[PDB]
Amino acid sequence: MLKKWEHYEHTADIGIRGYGDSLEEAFEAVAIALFDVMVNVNKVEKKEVREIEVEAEDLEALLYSFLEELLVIHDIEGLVFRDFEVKIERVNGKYRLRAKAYGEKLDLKKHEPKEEVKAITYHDMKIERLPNGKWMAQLVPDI
Ligand SMILES: [Ca+2]
Repeated sequence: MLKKWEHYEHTADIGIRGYGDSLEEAFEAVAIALFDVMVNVNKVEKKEVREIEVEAEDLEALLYSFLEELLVIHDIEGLVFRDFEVKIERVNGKYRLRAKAYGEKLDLKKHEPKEEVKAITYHDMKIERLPNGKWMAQLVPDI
C-alpha cells in the first residue's frame, strides 16, 4: 500500500456564550461562562469583590478587554468569580464598561478545578441583539 494521510475533525478550544435581557446581562453571563471553563462556577461563593473599568472603540474590543482583565485578576490573585454587575455607557466617543466581580479565592477541594484559560481571543466573537430582543455574547477562548 502507498502511504496516505488525512485531516480529521476534532474539538478546538471551547466556546463560551451568554444570553441576557440586555447587553449588560449578556456580558455578565458570558463572564460566568468563562469562569465555568476553569471551575464549577456553581461552587464559587461571593466573598470578595473586584471592580473593573475599561474603555474601547467598539463592543467587541470592550468585551475582550473586560474578560481579559478578569483573566488577569484570576492569574495574579487566584480569584474565581460567580457573578458580575456590568454597566456600559458612551463617554466622549468611546464605550466605557464598569463592572463588579463577585467571588473568592480558588479552593482546590471545593471548586472542582477543570482547565485554565490561556487567553481571551476574538475567535468566533459575536455580540448581537437577537430577533426576540434578547442579547447574546460569545467567543472561543484559548485553552
Ligand atoms: Ca488552545
